Amino acid sequence: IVSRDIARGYERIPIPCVNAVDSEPCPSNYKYVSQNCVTSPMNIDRNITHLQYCVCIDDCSSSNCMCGQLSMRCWYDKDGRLLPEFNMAEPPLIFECNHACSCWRNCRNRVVQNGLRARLQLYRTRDMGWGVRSLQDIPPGTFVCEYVGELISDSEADVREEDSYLFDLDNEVYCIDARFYGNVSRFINHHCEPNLVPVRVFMAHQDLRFPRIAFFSTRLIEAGEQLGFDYGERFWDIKGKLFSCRCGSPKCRHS
Amino acid sequence: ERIVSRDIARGYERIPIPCVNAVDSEPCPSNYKYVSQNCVTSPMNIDRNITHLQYCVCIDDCSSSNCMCGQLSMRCWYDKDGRLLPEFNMAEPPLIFECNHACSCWRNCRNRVVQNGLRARLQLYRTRDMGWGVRSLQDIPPGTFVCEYVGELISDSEADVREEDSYLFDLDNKDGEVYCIDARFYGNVSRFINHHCEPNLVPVRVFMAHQDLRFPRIAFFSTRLIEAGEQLGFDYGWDIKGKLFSCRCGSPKCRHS
Ligand SMILES: Nc1ncnc2c1ncn2[C@@H]1O[C@H](CSCC[C@H](N)C(=O)O)[C@@H](O)[C@H]1O
Ligand SMILES: Nc1ncnc2c1ncn2[C@@H]1O[C@H](CSCC[C@H](N)C(=O)O)[C@@H](O)[C@H]1O
Ligand SMILES: [Zn+2]
Ligand SMILES: [Zn+2]
Ligand SMILES: [Zn+2]
Ligand SMILES: [Zn+2]
Ligand SMILES: [Zn+2]
Ligand SMILES: [Zn+2]
Ligand SMILES: [Zn+2]
Ligand SMILES: [Zn+2]
Repeated sequence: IVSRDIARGYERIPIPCVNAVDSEPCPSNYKYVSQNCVTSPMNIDRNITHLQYCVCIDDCSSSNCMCGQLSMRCWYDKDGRLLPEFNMAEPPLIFECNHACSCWRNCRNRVVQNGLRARLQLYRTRDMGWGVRSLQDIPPGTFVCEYVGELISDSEADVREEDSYLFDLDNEVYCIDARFYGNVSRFINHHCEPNLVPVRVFMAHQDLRFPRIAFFSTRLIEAGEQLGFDYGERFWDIKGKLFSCRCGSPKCRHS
Repeated sequence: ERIVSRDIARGYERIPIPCVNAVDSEPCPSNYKYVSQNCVTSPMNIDRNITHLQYCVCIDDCSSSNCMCGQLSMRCWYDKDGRLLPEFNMAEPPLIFECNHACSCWRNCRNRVVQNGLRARLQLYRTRDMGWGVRSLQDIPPGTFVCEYVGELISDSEADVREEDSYLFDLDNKDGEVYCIDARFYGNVSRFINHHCEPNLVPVRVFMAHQDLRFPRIAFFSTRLIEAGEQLGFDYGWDIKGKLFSCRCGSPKCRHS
């Protein structure tokens, strides 16, 4: 146990680092931030009046939920999991309820905002360096963790030498560079049959340039499984020239 | 006794704050929006550049005097239970710099208190002769963080044109430019705290996740033991409003009676 909790206790649960392959110490070239941060001034519309909100007097589980309507439909169930209706292959924007809404803090449409609740562990992989794995069975359609880091412009992103920790938001483009600041997500490797899917979300602000990226389970993840998502194409078109996917799956497109 | 609301905070706080009425027939106040955190309507440019943060490199629980954060606040004024030391100057309180996400230390170090939230058992209640008030339901040790004064961030320009100024609080006194918190349209339990000439609460300026020195946050600490059932109060600032409203705190030394 090279680290008992890489998050210095900021998260709800501890995320320990372990190594039983090589003799590398707990990674420490970065700053663990549990929430997104900015260096450059990024003007985000935190005008409260500009918030779309709902006036529900239920637990926002009726279809009168404005917040639910904005997201086409409240996609959450009673256990805070996605409905089987949820389009995994082309996910919609989700608008969770916010401090502007009339409803209570425990209504159905508050999930990603509550934080990560899963048991994760940073561990050393045989062939990919560091990786993240669950220590517990994860039901399908469960919110695992948020992709968090630094907010940068496409301008800023192109001049960045190290681009291995980036994530394109909307296509003007903004980015998250998890290189210098990030959370557990920065250590998640790629996979061609992924058990994780990114979903764009809005909570306390609805500035549509700056969605937050939540990973949901695409299937059951068994305790001990390593997480993975599809990095996309720009990665494996250039970086694929140098590296190569070693997901170890029958349908590896970038082997 | 009518429990007119089981929790005025819709569960945003760590504990529920219920409203009760056992004097007149007024329903739970509702011309405002309970926000647990400070908000802005107008764009207020606050420096949330992470690199602009002063931070510490403690590897302890920030209880050594090497604590940069502690140094900035002259001294970590907190004890192990998160209460102020008896050394704390009640009559002239310093700026406090709590530890932030930039620091090297853990989230449970000594110098994180106001940031953790309100933990005490409070209750919005109807007073006989002051309208609404806030009351503790439990003994409060002296030097305990009670609640934060929270609302809308507005300029002195904006504040002067505001008709209703009963819910204001001056932050950055002079320094060329002054900002305010107007708890009128958005606020928390603090907006209901009445004045008192022998106050059991004191405001203390604090910095946590940002150190933009125009925009301190205002934390109330207990100046003494508050017994379960006592109403809270602080000294407002009467300067003008006192030109007809006469204080009914009901203390022997009421200066605005
Ligand atoms: N499925 C995969 N197969 C091979 N290399 C991968 C991979 N997913 C990520 N990587 C490598 O991971 C690098 C950094 S991103 C992930 C962090 C890295 N695993 C670490 O040890 O900290 C990339 O440069 C990429 O080459
Ligand atoms: N010591 C005091 N005696 C009487 N009224 C007071 C008081 N301190 C504050 N108030 C009243 O509190 C008003 C608004 S601020 C606090 C809210 C107030 N308790 C309410 O009835 O909602 C002031 O305008 C003033 O009239
Ligand atoms: Zn809701
Ligand atoms: Zn709703
Ligand atoms: Zn809502
Ligand atoms: Zn592959
Ligand atoms: Zn600290
Ligand atoms: Zn320190
Ligand atoms: Zn510190
Ligand atoms: Zn008085």
